[PDB]
Amino acid sequence: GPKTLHELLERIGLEEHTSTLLLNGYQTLEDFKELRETHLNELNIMDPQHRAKLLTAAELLLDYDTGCE
Amino acid sequence: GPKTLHELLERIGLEEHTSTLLLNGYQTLEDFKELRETHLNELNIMDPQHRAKLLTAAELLLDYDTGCE
Repeated sequence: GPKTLHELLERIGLEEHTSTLLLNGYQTLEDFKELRETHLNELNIMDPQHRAKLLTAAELLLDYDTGCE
Repeated sequence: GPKTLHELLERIGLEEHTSTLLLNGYQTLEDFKELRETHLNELNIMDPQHRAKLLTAAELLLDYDTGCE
């Protein structure tokens, strides 16, 4: 159960890009839930499947931010 | 905010495979959180980025199942 941005990247297997997110202002799950593919374009994360993971993570974090059932 | 499997697939943009999950026994988020790439191999979801999304969704659903903060 990730509580921080870093942990979330570790969760999905993109901890290789934790710094990428972090440096681009994505320091929290609240930031990462705003992360989009168009943003990965900016972050220069052209890694296709890695993108797909990052986006999906952001998708779910936007709704599943542990805000109870 | 998806409460069901179908909605989750819609969330990540893999509603094309909702039936795939559903038919393979993934009818709930509780099922999908067990969804792995090796499973997509079985579901014949060789769609690389789609896989990546599906897996990430399963990753996050496993921890972020709206079980509060």
